[PDB]
Amino acid sequence: FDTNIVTLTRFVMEEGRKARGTGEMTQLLNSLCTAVKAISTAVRKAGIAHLYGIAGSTNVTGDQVKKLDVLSNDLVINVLKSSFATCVLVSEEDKNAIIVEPEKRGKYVVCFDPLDGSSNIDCLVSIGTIFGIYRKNSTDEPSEKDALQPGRNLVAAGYALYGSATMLVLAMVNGVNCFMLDPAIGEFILVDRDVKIKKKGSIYSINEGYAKEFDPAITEYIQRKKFPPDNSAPYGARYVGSMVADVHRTLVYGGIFMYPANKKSPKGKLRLLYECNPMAYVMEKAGGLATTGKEAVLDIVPTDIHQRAPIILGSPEDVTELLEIYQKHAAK
Amino acid sequence: FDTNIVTLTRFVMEEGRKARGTGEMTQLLNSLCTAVKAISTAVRKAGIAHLYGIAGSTNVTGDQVKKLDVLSNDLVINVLKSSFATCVLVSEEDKNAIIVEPEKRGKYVVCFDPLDGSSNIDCLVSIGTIFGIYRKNSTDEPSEKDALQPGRNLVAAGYALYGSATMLVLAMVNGVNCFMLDPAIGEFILVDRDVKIKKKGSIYSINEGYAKEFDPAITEYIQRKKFPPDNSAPYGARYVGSMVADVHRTLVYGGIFMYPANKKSPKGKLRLLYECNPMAYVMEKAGGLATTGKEAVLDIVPTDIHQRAPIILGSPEDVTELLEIYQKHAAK
Amino acid sequence: FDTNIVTLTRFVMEEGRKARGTGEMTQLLNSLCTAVKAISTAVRKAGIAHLYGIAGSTNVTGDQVKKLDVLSNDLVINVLKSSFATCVLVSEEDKNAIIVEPEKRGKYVVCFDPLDGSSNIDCLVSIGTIFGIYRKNSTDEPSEKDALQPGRNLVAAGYALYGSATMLVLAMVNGVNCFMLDPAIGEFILVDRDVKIKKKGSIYSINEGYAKEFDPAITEYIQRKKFPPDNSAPYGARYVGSMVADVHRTLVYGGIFMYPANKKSPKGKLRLLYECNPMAYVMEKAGGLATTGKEAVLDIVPTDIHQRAPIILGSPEDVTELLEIYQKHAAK
Amino acid sequence: FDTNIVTLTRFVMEEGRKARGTGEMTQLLNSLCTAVKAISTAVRKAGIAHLYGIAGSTNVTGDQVKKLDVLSNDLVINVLKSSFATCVLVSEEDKNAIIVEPEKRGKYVVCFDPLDGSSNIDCLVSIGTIFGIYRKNSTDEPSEKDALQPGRNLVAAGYALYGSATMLVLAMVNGVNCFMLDPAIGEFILVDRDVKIKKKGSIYSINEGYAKEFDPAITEYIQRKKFPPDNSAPYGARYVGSMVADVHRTLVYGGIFMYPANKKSPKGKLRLLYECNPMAYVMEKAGGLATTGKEAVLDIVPTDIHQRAPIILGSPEDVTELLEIYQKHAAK
Ligand SMILES: O=P(O)(O)OC[C@H]1O[C@@](O)(CO)[C@@H](O)[C@@H]1O
Ligand SMILES: O=P(O)(O)OC[C@H]1O[C@@](O)(CO)[C@@H](O)[C@@H]1O
Ligand SMILES: O=P(O)(O)OC[C@H]1O[C@@](O)(CO)[C@@H](O)[C@@H]1O
Ligand SMILES: O=P(O)(O)OC[C@H]1O[C@@](O)(CO)[C@@H](O)[C@@H]1O
Ligand SMILES: O=P(O)(O)OC[C@H]1O[C@](O)(CO)[C@@H](O)[C@@H]1O
Ligand SMILES: O=P(O)(O)OC[C@H]1O[C@](O)(CO)[C@@H](O)[C@@H]1O
Ligand SMILES: O=P(O)(O)OC[C@H]1O[C@](O)(CO)[C@@H](O)[C@@H]1O
Ligand SMILES: O=P(O)(O)OC[C@H]1O[C@](O)(CO)[C@@H](O)[C@@H]1O
Ligand SMILES: [Zn+2]
Ligand SMILES: [Zn+2]
Ligand SMILES: [Zn+2]
Ligand SMILES: [Zn+2]
Ligand SMILES: [Zn+2]
Ligand SMILES: [Zn+2]
Ligand SMILES: [Zn+2]
Ligand SMILES: [Zn+2]
Ligand SMILES: [Zn+2]
Ligand SMILES: [Zn+2]
Ligand SMILES: [Zn+2]
Ligand SMILES: [Zn+2]
Repeated sequence: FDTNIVTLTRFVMEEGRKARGTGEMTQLLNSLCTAVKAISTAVRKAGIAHLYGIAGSTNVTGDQVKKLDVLSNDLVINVLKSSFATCVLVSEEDKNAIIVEPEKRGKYVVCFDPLDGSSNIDCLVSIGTIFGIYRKNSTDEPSEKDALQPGRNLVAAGYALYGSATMLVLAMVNGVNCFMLDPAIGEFILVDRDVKIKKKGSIYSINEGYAKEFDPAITEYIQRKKFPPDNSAPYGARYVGSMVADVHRTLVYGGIFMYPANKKSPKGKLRLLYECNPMAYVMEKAGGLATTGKEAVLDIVPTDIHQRAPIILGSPEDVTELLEIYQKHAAK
Repeated sequence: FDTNIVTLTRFVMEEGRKARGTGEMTQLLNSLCTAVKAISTAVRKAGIAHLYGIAGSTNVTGDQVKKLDVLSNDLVINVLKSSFATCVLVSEEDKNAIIVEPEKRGKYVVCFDPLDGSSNIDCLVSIGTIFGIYRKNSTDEPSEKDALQPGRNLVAAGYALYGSATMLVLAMVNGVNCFMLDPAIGEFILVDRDVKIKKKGSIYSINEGYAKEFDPAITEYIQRKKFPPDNSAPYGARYVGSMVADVHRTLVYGGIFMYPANKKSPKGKLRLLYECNPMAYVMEKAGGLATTGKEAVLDIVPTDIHQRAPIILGSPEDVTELLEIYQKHAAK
Repeated sequence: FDTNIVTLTRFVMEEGRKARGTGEMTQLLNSLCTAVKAISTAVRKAGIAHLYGIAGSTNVTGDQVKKLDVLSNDLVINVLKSSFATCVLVSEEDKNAIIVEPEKRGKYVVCFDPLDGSSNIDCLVSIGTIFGIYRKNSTDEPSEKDALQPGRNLVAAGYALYGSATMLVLAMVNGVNCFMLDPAIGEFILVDRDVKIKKKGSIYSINEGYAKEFDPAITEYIQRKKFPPDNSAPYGARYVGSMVADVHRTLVYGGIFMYPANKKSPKGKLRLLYECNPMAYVMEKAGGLATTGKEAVLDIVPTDIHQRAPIILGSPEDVTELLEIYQKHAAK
Repeated sequence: FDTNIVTLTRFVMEEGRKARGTGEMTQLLNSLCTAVKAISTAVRKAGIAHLYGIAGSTNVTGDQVKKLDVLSNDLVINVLKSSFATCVLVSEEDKNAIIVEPEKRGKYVVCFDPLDGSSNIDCLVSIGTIFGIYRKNSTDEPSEKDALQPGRNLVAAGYALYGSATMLVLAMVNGVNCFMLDPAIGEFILVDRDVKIKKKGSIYSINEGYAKEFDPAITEYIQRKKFPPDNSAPYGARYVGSMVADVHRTLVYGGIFMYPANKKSPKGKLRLLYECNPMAYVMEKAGGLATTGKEAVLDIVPTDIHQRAPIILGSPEDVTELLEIYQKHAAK
């Protein structure tokens, strides 16, 4: 049997032992883990519980809200508040930032996507929860501005993946580690230490249904993945449709994931605060790259908690190849 | 609480009540359900249990065997034998058919894929188990020939999907029904009755990495999905990479799934006995279509338990559109 | 991993293979197993689900009904009906016998106690479900009379024990076997084969709070267990308070369990149909004995589906010792 | 669904919010909760996992060690060390105190019984885990002496009960609260707030098999419980055999539990450090009493980490009644 179980709690406590912190990061992550287990359990039996379907509302980004978006959002909001580790919260499901009541205030600002992969819920395909954590910079009263920090300022970011197994991928200043949920004891156990992405992959991931709207650079790159100029084997294609799933595969298999800007969407579709930045952080800590095609995602200074951003991430050699193409097409 | 739980066992027993059978179909399905729950539990904690990785072997179709292929295969083989409902078994993982020992012989022939979606195991993307059940036709001693029946002879077929939730999709002569696994009591509960696929979808699913090998018909169809000649909205793209996941989404969302024959693979990649036929059966019972591009999958008389077959399935209007293109290109 | 799991279903199917039955016993037990798992799951989280407390009613035997009695009763009634294996049902919670509607009729009569150990529910002490199964003897329309058979006519009996682990103890014509519920896959797995009770134990079990009402024989026996006339070590005492728990310990540890008739209760407290008979059957098949103090429990021909009966059971040498005392005191 | 789950972690963090502690008590309890869930899961499937049986050793108190004692002991020892909240550990299973290595040292001393109720493991009757927590008093290097504190110095104590449901009963300076384990998400949820024991119960709990060794006071009290001098109804008897189970029932139902000193055991059987003191603390915080028959358990200054102590606890009026009897018999 276990007897010496290596949990996310222990792992996090241990590494930050000689950094003598306040300890609230641990409180924060422990809290998030509780909500993640609750979301997982609900998702695992969503049909029997009648949790599929719309809630009857639309969020600021214009998505039709689902029952599971509400359940997961409430779950995350409640546990984060109770953690005594947060002050400002940003969620895809909330029009404005949520200022934590004075009595339960902590030093962290948490941006999160309660349930990523909306279109894949009803078909039982992988979905998840994405988060990014910042330290409140200002001395002012906590406000929405505290969430308007560039991703390079993240102190922690990651995601929960409700796939064939539930995984919690956590990135911090020194690296990325994967923790898998043990359903029997409800604990996230370390399974992959210091994850590093391949320098070059052999899988490209993008929705080719938008081919008519793709810019010449994306068009050229895809054509190149199918018809290699050097006659190497063409890349395989994979597109689950849920950002969390496609990014996770990219992380452990290598390759590239793309949700670029197209002729109808100047800033792409994915949201910078709770989708792009967290994944960008994970990628960089794994030795990968994350760009919009013209600048590093983590360097963007946001002006809107719900603003969108194009994103191309994954193996450094793959991303760089596409950046070279963008630059080749760069028109003044 | 439940109190009146509608299980797969009850559901199956009830419908076939006034058909006064021997009752072994129920025994068969009950047995398969046990193995499916065992596979699901293992998959849900594969990382912690060290179940990821190769087993150190290659099957007849040339796939590198994984630890989970072995575990799932053994699990399925053992429960089916113990069911007293089978005589001949065909598995992707076994070179030859397995003849059930006389003492435990039943009247059914079961073709199955213990674990579908090999490439997606390590990245936690949806995987599953596929099966097709036939009644032994001959009076001869049970043999591999008993598995060489055309899919139109199936009396039952379906699949287990280990996705965000575990689902058991079962098709029989009168229709398709979905049952979701309730982790707490280990029972498959009815969640979707008499499932019917949309006449026309808006999602196409195929690995576009093989574009250089696609025949002109597949090439034309894809181009048509991206650039509609009538200026309707282009179809969205989705390709999880695991047959079971892509087919399931096709079933409940509508649209089309393709794994065609290409310039390097005359008969495509997917196996007819335990991949193509079962899914083809499910599709037809849901009012969908399943073709190779030139003939109906279910009408193919197999000559090899491991033979391959091209497959195009899903919404009738989508499949028909592609068939028209194939016929347009048909060269004598 | 498992791969060759030995379930109650398989075990039952296998032993009765060369007895060529209709197969409905298996259907019956499979059904009962589903309800047992549902009861277990509910019990395991009764506090969180607010399932503790009275329902607001009294049964024929005068017990105050609990929410869990209702939940478990409904669960058992529903699954048994759906099994197509029963015709008459007797439950501690139903005033009169339940005649199964014609369409779902089977040949079995099932007497059951949906939830045994009422006083121990709120304190989280072991509780269970007890059942006894008879074959309908008559040719008449099914009626309450069909349940009025002496326990020696049982073809199957046993109990579910919701203790530190959930166990299903099943006795049939050839012996007793224990099956433990595997929470992960929701299957009862064989753990103890052909259980036999010790010829003589060293534990006596009875509620000594009724000492003022005990007959001289019970009084003498207890005194003898505390002050052995031969100076052997006195028996240890154990009285959980739930029949199922005390009887189970008696079965695997040996010894004796008593709920005798006292000065205020001529027929004791425990009910013959769904408490005494099933346990008496289990005991005898394990090589134990079960008496009222004057006659064998299994030989009593009941006149009331809810009648009570004194019961003394366990190790043959222990029971016989007490019977000798009863006979020593026997007054004409 | 949940969405606002009230866990032991949250509950503990919240109450001690305005006490501005180091926060290690929370770390300690969180750690203990992980081990408790692991023990529970193992216990729930002990038979299938082959965890029943002896380990092949004897502890200082002379008990034959069981496989589950080892598993639970290792589990508790490992999590407590990893908590960074302890310095000295005392376990029924370890001859000497365990001094936590400098690097993982915390300010707490934890006395614990990894698995209580040894005799009841094989029969599936309720078992548990008992603990008592002290703050290191001295300034010296941590040593076994740090565990030799009187129970009145406890800052926290409680127990895990692996019964029909798993409960974590926690007592601290201001009171007792019960938390039930939710198997689905592996979280202890608050179910009973500020538990208080009845002033007078109607159940007595003791092993009457030792009647030949009982002192006159215990003898008189028992006789009085069976034959009330005022003709009130006699108390009911209950004796599960596992301290944790009997004490828990005493707490929520009221009444009295006894494991007195007898003619052959001057100090009774139960151990003061990890059995008597913790339960005594829980009882007092619930408004109950706990005595040896001559002095308060919590006032005893231990001289041996494994010393034994008689114990009588429960409803104040019941305990006081017995104390009066002891005093009536008090011989100089
Ligand atoms: O304990 P505190 O004060 O919350 O902060 C410490 C944390 O900072 C980091 O998130 C920085 O990446 C971790 O290294 C560490 O757990
Ligand atoms: O009970 P038997 O004899 O195994 O066969 C009956 C079965 O045939 C079918 O599979 C035909 O599609 C079901 O309708 C039914 O459960
Ligand atoms: O399959 P049927 O017809 O229901 O009856 C067979 C059963 O009878 C018994 O219950 C007799 O004790 C079992 O031996 C056996 O499973
Ligand atoms: O957080 P620290 O420093 O470990 O100590 C605080 C704790 O002391 C107590 O255990 C005292 O009973 C709790 O009130 C509280 O959680
Ligand atoms: O259907 P599309 O446009 O390809 O969008 C897929 C994206 O939608 C999202 O669900 C966000 O709305 C992401 O998880 C995912 O990558
Ligand atoms: O990588 P490819 O060639 O697109 O193959 C995907 C197919 O491989 C399989 O795993 C079969 O080997 C199917 O589940 C799936 O549809
Ligand atoms: O409290 P008493 O009278 O000892 O009764 C205990 C008996 O009560 C029952 O709950 C039946 O009502 C049995 O499970 C148990 O053996
Ligand atoms: O068998 P006995 O002597 O009554 O002992 C019971 C006691 O034994 C213990 O298991 C301790 O060894 C306690 O849990 C329990 O109360
Ligand atoms: Zn959305
Ligand atoms: Zn998202
Ligand atoms: Zn979202
Ligand atoms: Zn394969
Ligand atoms: Zn496959
Ligand atoms: Zn396969
Ligand atoms: Zn009752
Ligand atoms: Zn009962
Ligand atoms: Zn009852
Ligand atoms: Zn012990
Ligand atoms: Zn103990
Ligand atoms: Zn112990």
